[PDB]
Amino acid sequence: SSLYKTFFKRNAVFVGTIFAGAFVFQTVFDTAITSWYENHNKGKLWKDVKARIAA
Amino acid sequence: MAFRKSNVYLSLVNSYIIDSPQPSSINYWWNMGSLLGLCLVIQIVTGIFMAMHYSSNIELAFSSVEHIMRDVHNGYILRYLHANGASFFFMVMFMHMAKGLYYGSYRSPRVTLWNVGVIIFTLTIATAFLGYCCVYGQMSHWGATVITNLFSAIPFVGNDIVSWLWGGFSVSNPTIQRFFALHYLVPFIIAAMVIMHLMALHIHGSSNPLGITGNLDRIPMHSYFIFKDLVTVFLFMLILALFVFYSPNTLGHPDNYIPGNPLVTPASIVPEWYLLPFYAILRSIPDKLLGVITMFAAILVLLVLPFTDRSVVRGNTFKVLSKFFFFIFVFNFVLLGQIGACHVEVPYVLMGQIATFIYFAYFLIIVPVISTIENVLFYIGRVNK
Amino acid sequence: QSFTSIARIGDYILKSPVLSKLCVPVANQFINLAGYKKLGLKFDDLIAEENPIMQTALRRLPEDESYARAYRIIRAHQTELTHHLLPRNEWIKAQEDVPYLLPYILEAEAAAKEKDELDNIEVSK
Amino acid sequence: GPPSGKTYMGWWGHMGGPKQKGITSYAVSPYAQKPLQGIFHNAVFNSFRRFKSQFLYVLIPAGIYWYWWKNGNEYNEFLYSKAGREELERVNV
Amino acid sequence: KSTYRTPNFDDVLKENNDADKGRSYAYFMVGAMGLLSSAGAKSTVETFISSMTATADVLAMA
Amino acid sequence: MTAAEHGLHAPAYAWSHNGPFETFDHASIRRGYQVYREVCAACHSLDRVAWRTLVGVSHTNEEVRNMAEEFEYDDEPDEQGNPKKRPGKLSDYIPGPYPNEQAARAANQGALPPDLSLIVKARHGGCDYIFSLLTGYPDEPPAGVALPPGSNYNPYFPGGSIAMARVLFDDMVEYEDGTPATTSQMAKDVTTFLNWCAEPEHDERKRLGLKTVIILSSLYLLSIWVKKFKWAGIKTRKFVFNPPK
Ligand code: HEC
Ligand code: HEC
Ligand code: HEC
Ligand SMILES: COc1c(O)c(C)c(C/C=C(\C)CC/C=C(\C)CC/C=C(/C)CC/C=C(\C)CC/C=C(\C)CCC=C(C)C)c(O)c1OC
Ligand SMILES: C/C=C(C)/C=C/C=C/[C@H](OC)[C@@H](C)[C@@H](OC)[C@@H](C)CCc1oc2c(O)c(OC)cc(OC)c2c(=O)c1C
Repeated sequence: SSLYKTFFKRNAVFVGTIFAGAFVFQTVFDTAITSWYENHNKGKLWKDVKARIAA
Repeated sequence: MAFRKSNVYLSLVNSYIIDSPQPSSINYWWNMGSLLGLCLVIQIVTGIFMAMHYSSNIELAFSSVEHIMRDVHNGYILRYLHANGASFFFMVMFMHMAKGLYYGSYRSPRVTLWNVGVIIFTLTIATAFLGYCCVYGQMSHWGATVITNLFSAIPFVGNDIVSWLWGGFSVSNPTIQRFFALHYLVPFIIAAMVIMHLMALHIHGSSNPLGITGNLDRIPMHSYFIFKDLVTVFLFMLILALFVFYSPNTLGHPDNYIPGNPLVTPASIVPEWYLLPFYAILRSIPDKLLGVITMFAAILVLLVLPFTDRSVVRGNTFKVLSKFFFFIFVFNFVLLGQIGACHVEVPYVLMGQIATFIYFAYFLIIVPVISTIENVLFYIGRVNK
Repeated sequence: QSFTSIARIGDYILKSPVLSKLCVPVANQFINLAGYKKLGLKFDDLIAEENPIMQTALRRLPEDESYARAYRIIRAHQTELTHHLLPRNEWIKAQEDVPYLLPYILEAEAAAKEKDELDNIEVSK
Repeated sequence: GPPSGKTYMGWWGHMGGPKQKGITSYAVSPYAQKPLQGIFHNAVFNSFRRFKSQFLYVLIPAGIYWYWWKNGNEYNEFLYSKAGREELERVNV
Repeated sequence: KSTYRTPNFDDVLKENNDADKGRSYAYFMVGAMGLLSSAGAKSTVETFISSMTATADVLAMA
Repeated sequence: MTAAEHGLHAPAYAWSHNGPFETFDHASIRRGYQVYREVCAACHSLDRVAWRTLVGVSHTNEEVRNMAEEFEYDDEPDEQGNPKKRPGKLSDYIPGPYPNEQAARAANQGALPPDLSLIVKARHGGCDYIFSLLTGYPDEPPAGVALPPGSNYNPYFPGGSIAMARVLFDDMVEYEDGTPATTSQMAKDVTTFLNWCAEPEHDERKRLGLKTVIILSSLYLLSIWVKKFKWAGIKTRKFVFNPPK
């Protein structure tokens, strides 16, 4: 896979880059999961129930 | 020489985890030990963080645990990890022990290794019981009552030992507070015993599936087994995660979600699953004293195996009769557990009594008889005179 | 269980035509099911060696047999770790599955038993 | 340091095995090997072998115990139904 | 047999047309394992650390 | 043991919260609270549930504040030391109908209505059991059953003789959202509400599980690959023996 040799060129990924990528992942991954989860449960959430309420 | 070898602290790490010569052929069954160390760590870490929010007073114990469940951030995760982790700790310990049984790991020169392991097992059973009582649900109260009463079977001083363990007339505040203090202490004694266990392991090294010497072909712990251990560590965490997040109460008892009541013992009382085979053994003897003696003997009989295994070869890999009876033993043990979960009723009582016999007969009769026969069979099948 | 004892019982069976015809076939079938021959081992390679008798015995084994045992043991570990068996043509044949270490073991047990007897001899006047 | 007791395992260079001679080993760098994907077509039918020899040692004792369990259970069910209250009084006490 | 006659490894060896093929795959795997672990460790540490912050029942607005 | 003594096995209803990816249905929780307030609360406490936990779950911050204020709680003594009451706040716990155990038994023929905070987790069967119990009172007990005075028959309760009479009847509650208040509908709602009381972390717990399981699965698959790579030299290693002259 030449896609690897463009970014890291035959060398292993260094801890600094690993740590940095981890912070990014944490945020991205969380939003992706929360989104899917809330969508999959559309109609049941409190957000949805509050929309059909007015007091 | 390399610093990892010259430094006083690092050399310990090097000799036990990096350069330690391992037999090239050990299989995944040899990954259970690291899984046990990991379990010990999970129990200690989660217990200390929960201790920070726990009250041992009998009037507050149950609510303090509900407080951990409801008000402590991520509290339910800590409690569910601790509870489910205790169960996983037993599943892995049984596998670690069963592995020993099958491969003749209890044999010379690893007898000391095996004996220390039996002590750890007893300590682990005691530690989990102490923790279970800390919740102070219905099962906690009656479990504490029944188990402290085991000592009343001791002639003359038995009732005195019990009142001393209780700190009073019955399982009360003094009892739960001392059980929490003791629950916190024992895990550290287990840790010291694990070190003694690893010390005995280090002088002779691990055994292997062939049952023969590993001296002709060793490979370093570092890299090979460190990464091979990693594979089972993740699989272990994945499964533990499925229970903690998706089915946190499946391995417990609903009665422990009811505060303990000194005047009522639920008809639904059942011991924790990992204690069922032992409970069944005790229940099978219609005598108080003998019931408790036989149950304790079911644990101590593990110490007899190095002497009753008469074979001239270590392990069951190349032994047809021994493999068969080993599995009779395993499934008989599962039966004992299924009997423990049943009512003291007709078919069950007799089945439990027979399974109990089979349990003891395995160590005292089957193994010595069968291993002797296999010895002779191996001989006459090749000697032509 | 000592090899002297296994030999006593085994030889008694091997001599009596009653037992000899009844047991050996059972024993032969047991040995094939064991499977050690498919890994390239001889039964004697399987004997637990961590005791003084076996160390005395292995010490007394002639060089050529010693290097041979070493190769068989190493080859067995490598095959075991690959979760395979050796190609059938490499299996140990029954003619080869000889008790090569047995005589050295028996000799050492006898020497050991005599020492134990002599160290404890009583005397009568 | 203090004298150490003799064991059955040494360390690199003095493991305690017998003297080796005549055995020659060969190996190839994992780097030079075909990246993990070849464990199929060649390593698939070969697999499942270390359980075709063992399943009987596991299955038979399992079968015996499962049957024994099923039987006692079904008998208990009968004893506590209407049809079996007669037999119950007999086998009970 | 002659020790100079190296046994057959053809079944294991890759037809080297792409020299750094196994290396790129190994390093990607090793790198990804290192990434997901670090994120996992971070999350585990935060879970435990946050259990010590003010509990839901003590944030009373007097 | 006899079927009567064991109790009838509760069947498996299709709860919307069953399933690894499913959250509670919050409208049902909202309704369940009403059923609890208008029917159950007369005999059942709910001691472990604090008003504040309702906010953002089934009610608004404003709605909960109004509900809490309808109850008086003991306050700190005045400047002179005499006791004084106070309306409820969000930090308070939902009050129970009885002041002590003895007063609760007196109002129920000597029986004690358990607290319902954990009832869903404190019984085998969970939601299926609670629901079935509430909708399982037959108009008349099966022939031959000698039911003690003051007791009621319910096949799902162990022993069949339960001290709580049927309390759910069609349209005894007027749902604020217009839903037809049938008995099975009300049972379905309180039960959902009681599951939340016992497992308030439910929705969030499953969301975290999803992330945890995905990461761990990947790490597992990945470690297998890394292990095989690190072991390739050993696994394919080959030996040759040339016996020494
Ligand atoms: C007082 C008139 C009651 C009302 C109103 C409701 N309940 Fe009740 N409940 C009551 C008593 C006296 C008892 C004791 C039963 C016994 O025999 O000991 C109960 C018990 C329950 C239980 C527990 C049953 C068990 O498995 O032990 C549950 C699950 C229960 N009650 C639920 C419940 C609900 C949800 C109600 C409103 C819909 C309700 N109860 C009303 C007395 C009374
Ligand atoms: C204080 C440190 C501490 C240590 C060290 C500790 N625990 Fe606990 N443990 C607790 C507390 C606090 C509780 C009560 C909270 C709970 O119920 O989980 C508890 C409860 C338990 C319970 C009851 C689980 C349940 O159902 O709620 C078990 C079983 C248990 N521990 C097992 C163990 C084992 C096994 C070990 C050691 C290998 C261990 N504990 C080490 C503090 C500790
Ligand atoms: C009653 C038996 C027994 C118990 C319980 C026991 N061990 Fe062991 N352990 C053994 C034996 C015997 C071996 C040697 C196995 C071999 O090499 O064949 C062993 C080996 C090990 C190993 C090496 C790897 C392996 O799995 O073989 C480790 C690490 C280890 N044990 C850790 C532990 C820890 C940690 C605990 C408990 C908290 C524990 N053991 C409890 C019997 C026991
Ligand atoms: C020869 O064969 C071997 C072999 O020898 C070895 C070593 C291993 C590898 C396995 C191990 C070394 C397992 C070892 C495990 C232990 C020694 C467990 C020790 C346990 C502990 C619980 C340590 C104590 C820890 C604490 C007190 C820390 C907890 C407290 C904290 C973080 C404080 C928190 C507070 C605040 C305010 C932040 C093998 O796998 C193996 O076979 C392949
Ligand atoms: C201060 C420290 C003390 C006093 C330590 C004591 C340790 C004792 C033993 O460990 C070494 C003991 C736990 C161990 O016996 C070998 C177990 C197998 C005991 C098994 C056991 O469990 C039960 C249980 O869990 C219950 O729960 C609801 C209820 C029970 O009856 C209904 C039992 C029971 O009848 C038995 C035998």
